[PDB]
Amino acid sequence: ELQEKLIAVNRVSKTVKGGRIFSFTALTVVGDGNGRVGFGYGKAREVPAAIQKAMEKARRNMINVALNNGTLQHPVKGVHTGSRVFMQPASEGTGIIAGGAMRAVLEVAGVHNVLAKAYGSTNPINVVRATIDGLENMNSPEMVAAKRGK
RNA sequence: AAUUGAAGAGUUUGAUCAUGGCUCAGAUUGAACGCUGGCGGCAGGCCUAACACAUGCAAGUCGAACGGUAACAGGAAGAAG
Ligand SMILES: [Mg+2]
Ligand SMILES: [Mg+2]
Repeated sequence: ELQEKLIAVNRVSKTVKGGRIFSFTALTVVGDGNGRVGFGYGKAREVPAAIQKAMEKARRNMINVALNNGTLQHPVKGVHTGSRVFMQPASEGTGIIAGGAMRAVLEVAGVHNVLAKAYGSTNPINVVRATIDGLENMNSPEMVAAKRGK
Protein backbone atom coordinates (compact mmCIF):
# COMPACT_ATOMS: atom_id res chain seq x y z
CA GLU A 1 0.00 0.00 0.00
CA LEU A 2 2.90 2.32 -0.82
CA GLN A 3 0.57 4.01 -3.35
CA GLU A 4 1.70 7.30 -4.94
CA LYS A 5 0.88 9.55 -7.91
CA LEU A 6 2.21 12.82 -9.31
CA ILE A 7 -0.39 15.39 -10.20
CA ALA A 8 1.33 18.11 -12.18
CA VAL A 9 4.79 18.65 -13.61
CA ASN A 10 5.90 22.01 -14.94
CA ARG A 11 8.62 24.19 -16.45
CA VAL A 12 9.83 27.52 -15.05
CA SER A 13 12.42 30.10 -16.17
CA LYS A 14 14.93 32.07 -14.08
CA THR A 15 16.72 34.51 -16.42
CA VAL A 16 20.35 35.61 -16.05
CA LYS A 17 22.97 37.55 -18.00
CA GLY A 18 23.31 34.62 -20.36
CA GLY A 19 19.66 33.78 -20.91
CA ARG A 20 16.78 31.76 -19.55
CA ILE A 21 17.78 28.93 -17.28
CA PHE A 22 14.84 26.57 -17.08
CA SER A 23 13.91 23.87 -14.60
CA PHE A 24 10.99 21.72 -13.61
CA THR A 25 8.64 21.24 -10.70
CA ALA A 26 6.66 18.25 -9.49
CA LEU A 27 3.50 17.97 -7.43
CA THR A 28 2.90 14.59 -5.79
CA VAL A 29 0.50 12.81 -3.48
CA VAL A 30 1.04 9.68 -1.36
CA GLY A 31 -1.30 7.82 0.96
CA ASP A 32 -1.86 4.38 2.46
CA GLY A 33 -5.48 3.81 1.43
CA ASN A 34 -6.62 4.05 5.03
CA GLY A 35 -6.35 7.70 5.98
CA ARG A 36 -3.03 9.55 6.05
CA VAL A 37 -2.04 11.69 3.06
CA GLY A 38 0.62 14.23 2.24
CA PHE A 39 1.73 16.22 -0.77
CA GLY A 40 5.20 17.32 -1.76
CA TYR A 41 6.49 20.02 -4.06
CA GLY A 42 10.23 19.87 -4.72
CA LYS A 43 11.70 21.31 -7.91
CA ALA A 44 14.85 20.44 -9.88
CA ARG A 45 16.70 21.18 -13.12
CA GLU A 46 15.52 17.91 -14.62
CA VAL A 47 12.19 16.14 -14.42
CA PRO A 48 12.93 12.80 -12.76
CA ALA A 49 14.99 14.61 -10.13
CA ALA A 50 12.04 16.91 -9.54
CA ILE A 51 9.45 14.15 -9.09
CA GLN A 52 11.84 12.08 -7.00
CA LYS A 53 12.61 15.05 -4.78
CA ALA A 54 8.85 15.49 -4.43
CA MET A 55 7.64 11.97 -3.65
CA GLU A 56 10.10 12.26 -0.80
CA LYS A 57 8.78 15.58 0.53
CA ALA A 58 5.35 13.96 0.46
CA ARG A 59 6.47 11.03 2.62
CA ARG A 60 6.82 13.41 5.54
CA ASN A 61 4.46 16.40 5.67
CA MET A 62 1.82 13.66 5.96
CA ILE A 63 -1.40 14.28 7.90
CA ASN A 64 -4.20 11.83 8.76
CA VAL A 65 -7.92 11.98 8.31
CA ALA A 66 -10.78 10.71 10.41
CA LEU A 67 -12.58 8.79 7.67
CA ASN A 68 -15.85 6.95 8.22
CA ASN A 69 -15.88 3.70 6.28
CA GLY A 70 -14.81 4.35 2.68
CA THR A 71 -16.30 7.84 2.82
CA LEU A 72 -16.49 11.13 4.71
CA GLN A 73 -18.75 11.78 7.70
CA HIS A 74 -19.91 15.30 6.81
CA PRO A 75 -19.65 17.37 3.62
CA VAL A 76 -16.53 19.54 3.83
CA LYS A 77 -15.30 22.81 2.37
CA GLY A 78 -11.66 23.71 1.85
CA VAL A 79 -9.84 26.72 0.50
CA HIS A 80 -6.28 27.90 -0.07
CA THR A 81 -5.18 30.88 -2.18
CA GLY A 82 -7.48 30.96 -5.21
CA SER A 83 -8.69 27.40 -5.00
CA ARG A 84 -11.90 26.97 -3.07
CA VAL A 85 -12.97 23.33 -3.06
CA PHE A 86 -15.95 21.28 -1.90
CA MET A 87 -16.65 17.55 -1.46
CA GLN A 88 -19.57 15.46 -0.19
CA PRO A 89 -20.02 12.02 1.46
CA ALA A 90 -22.26 10.53 -1.22
CA SER A 91 -23.82 7.37 0.18
CA GLU A 92 -21.61 5.82 -2.48
CA GLY A 93 -23.49 5.29 -5.69
CA THR A 94 -20.22 4.16 -7.06
CA GLY A 95 -18.52 7.36 -6.05
CA ILE A 96 -15.03 8.79 -6.58
CA ILE A 97 -16.04 11.64 -8.91
CA ALA A 98 -13.78 14.69 -8.85
CA GLY A 99 -11.39 16.60 -11.06
CA GLY A 100 -8.43 14.32 -11.53
CA ALA A 101 -6.09 16.42 -9.40
CA MET A 102 -8.12 16.10 -6.25
CA ARG A 103 -9.28 12.67 -7.33
CA ALA A 104 -5.60 11.99 -6.78
CA VAL A 105 -5.52 12.87 -3.10
CA LEU A 106 -8.94 11.33 -2.51
CA GLU A 107 -8.12 8.06 -4.25
CA VAL A 108 -4.86 7.26 -2.43
CA ALA A 109 -6.00 8.75 0.88
CA GLY A 110 -8.57 5.96 0.98
CA VAL A 111 -11.83 7.81 0.41
CA HIS A 112 -13.76 5.54 -1.94
CA ASN A 113 -16.99 7.22 -2.86
CA VAL A 114 -17.31 10.99 -2.80
CA LEU A 115 -18.44 13.64 -5.22
CA ALA A 116 -16.24 16.72 -5.35
CA LYS A 117 -15.78 19.98 -7.24
CA ALA A 118 -13.18 22.75 -7.30
CA TYR A 119 -13.96 26.46 -7.63
CA GLY A 120 -11.76 29.47 -8.18
CA SER A 121 -8.46 28.67 -9.84
CA THR A 122 -7.83 25.07 -10.86
CA ASN A 123 -4.17 25.73 -9.91
CA PRO A 124 -3.13 22.25 -8.63
CA ILE A 125 -0.53 23.34 -6.07
CA ASN A 126 -3.38 25.11 -4.28
CA VAL A 127 -6.37 22.77 -4.84
CA VAL A 128 -4.54 19.64 -3.84
CA ARG A 129 -3.65 21.39 -0.59
CA ALA A 130 -6.96 23.12 -0.09
CA THR A 131 -8.28 19.57 -0.12
CA ILE A 132 -5.73 18.05 2.27
CA ASP A 133 -6.36 20.92 4.68
CA GLY A 134 -9.96 20.18 3.76
CA LEU A 135 -9.95 16.58 4.95
CA GLU A 136 -7.77 17.66 7.87
CA ASN A 137 -10.09 20.20 9.51
CA MET A 138 -12.84 17.64 9.06
CA ASN A 139 -13.64 16.49 12.57
CA SER A 140 -14.25 13.11 14.16
CA PRO A 141 -17.79 11.69 13.91
CA GLU A 142 -17.96 11.09 17.64
CA MET A 143 -15.02 13.02 19.02
CA VAL A 144 -17.60 15.72 18.45
CA ALA A 145 -19.14 14.08 21.51
CA ALA A 146 -15.67 14.05 23.00
CA LYS A 147 -15.91 17.76 22.22
CA ARG A 148 -19.26 18.08 23.96
CA GLY A 149 -20.27 14.97 25.92
CA LYS A 150 -19.57 17.39 28.75
C1' A B 1 -39.01 -0.24 -5.41
C1' A B 2 -39.95 4.98 -7.52
C1' U B 3 -35.27 12.34 -9.32
C1' U B 4 -29.85 7.97 -4.29
C1' G B 5 -26.13 13.05 -7.77
C1' A B 6 -22.18 17.31 -8.94
C1' A B 7 -14.64 16.15 -12.54
C1' G B 8 -12.06 19.74 -15.78
C1' A B 9 -8.63 21.57 -20.04
C1' G B 10 -6.19 25.40 -23.60
C1' U B 11 -4.76 30.63 -23.81
C1' U B 12 -1.84 37.35 -21.01
C1' U B 13 4.09 36.12 -18.26
C1' G B 14 11.06 34.98 -19.21
C1' A B 15 8.67 32.60 -15.16
C1' U B 16 4.77 33.32 -10.99
C1' C B 17 0.19 33.99 -8.21
C1' A B 18 -4.24 36.66 -8.74
C1' U B 19 -7.82 39.05 -11.54
C1' G B 20 -10.62 38.38 -16.13
C1' G B 21 -12.63 37.54 -20.97
C1' C B 22 -11.94 34.12 -25.16
C1' U B 23 -11.85 28.94 -26.34
C1' C B 24 -12.62 23.26 -25.62
C1' A B 25 -14.39 18.19 -24.00
C1' G B 26 -21.01 16.99 -22.90
C1' A B 27 -25.96 16.59 -23.70
C1' U B 28 -29.91 18.36 -27.18
C1' U B 29 -32.25 19.49 -32.97
C1' G B 30 -38.91 19.37 -36.89
C1' A B 31 -32.31 21.08 -38.99
C1' A B 32 -29.18 22.46 -43.69
C1' C B 33 -24.98 21.61 -46.64
C1' G B 34 -20.27 18.47 -48.40
C1' C B 35 -18.63 13.18 -49.19
C1' U B 36 -20.92 8.52 -48.87
C1' G B 37 -25.01 5.43 -48.82
C1' G B 38 -27.39 -1.84 -47.83
C1' C B 39 -32.28 -3.65 -45.39
C1' G B 40 -36.12 -3.12 -41.63
C1' G B 41 -39.35 -1.25 -37.17
C1' C B 42 -41.36 3.18 -34.80
C1' A B 43 -41.51 8.20 -35.34
C1' G B 44 -40.73 13.27 -37.76
C1' G B 45 -41.41 16.20 -42.16
C1' C B 46 -42.79 24.79 -44.73
C1' C B 47 -39.25 26.58 -38.67
C1' U B 48 -39.48 31.23 -44.21
C1' A B 49 -44.34 34.71 -47.26
C1' A B 50 -51.33 35.01 -41.51
C1' C B 51 -47.52 35.17 -49.56
C1' A B 52 -50.82 33.99 -53.73
C1' C B 53 -53.42 29.87 -55.57
C1' A B 54 -55.09 25.90 -61.37
C1' U B 55 -57.91 21.23 -60.71
C1' G B 56 -60.13 16.88 -57.75
C1' C B 57 -61.68 15.71 -53.23
C1' A B 58 -62.52 17.64 -47.47
C1' A B 59 -70.87 17.40 -45.40
C1' G B 60 -74.43 15.37 -45.85
C1' U B 61 -78.14 12.19 -44.97
C1' C B 62 -83.67 10.60 -44.21
C1' G B 63 -89.26 7.78 -49.17
C1' A B 64 -90.63 4.97 -41.75
C1' A B 65 -92.44 13.68 -42.40
C1' C B 66 -94.32 15.56 -47.49
C1' G B 67 -96.69 16.02 -53.07
C1' G B 68 -94.17 12.80 -55.75
C1' U B 69 -92.29 10.40 -60.76
C1' A B 70 -87.25 11.86 -64.14
C1' A B 71 -83.75 8.26 -64.58
C1' C B 72 -83.59 2.24 -64.29
C1' A B 73 -85.47 -1.99 -62.24
C1' G B 74 -89.01 -5.12 -62.20
C1' G B 75 -93.81 -6.39 -62.28
C1' A B 76 -100.02 -4.88 -64.35
C1' A B 77 -106.21 -4.83 -66.06
C1' G B 78 -104.65 -4.90 -70.75
C1' A B 79 -102.34 -4.21 -75.38
C1' A B 80 -98.32 -8.51 -77.14
C1' G B 81 -92.18 -10.04 -79.04
MG1 LIG C 1 5.32 33.87 -23.96
MG1 LIG D 1 -25.69 11.76 -52.90
